[PDB]
Amino acid sequence: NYGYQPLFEDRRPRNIGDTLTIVLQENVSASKSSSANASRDGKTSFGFDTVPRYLQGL
Amino acid sequence: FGNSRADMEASGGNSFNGKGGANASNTFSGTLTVTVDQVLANGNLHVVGEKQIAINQG
Repeated sequence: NYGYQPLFEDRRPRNIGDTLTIVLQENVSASKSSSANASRDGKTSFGFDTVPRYLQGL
Repeated sequence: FGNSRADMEASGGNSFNGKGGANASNTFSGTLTVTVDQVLANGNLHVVGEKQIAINQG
């Protein structure tokens, strides 16, 4: 005797020793990315090509 | 104005260019079955879960 068995219920595992089908379908995907930047450019100039007389000493 | 006493010529320049930036991103896709290990005072459920997969060499 295997005990009471439901008639219309779907066949499910209920006790120790019962079998069950596992459909292994795994799809995992993780990603991450980052960046940082900094820039600085500086140019400066001053030139006196021709200096008038009253400015010579300066 | 004789003897180039007032003749003069000057030039000058100043330049500055700074810039910066940053960016971050992250994606995650998958499915995981977790278990409830606590029920809070308002009915919210604390859930924890772990999946371990070993394929060949790790």
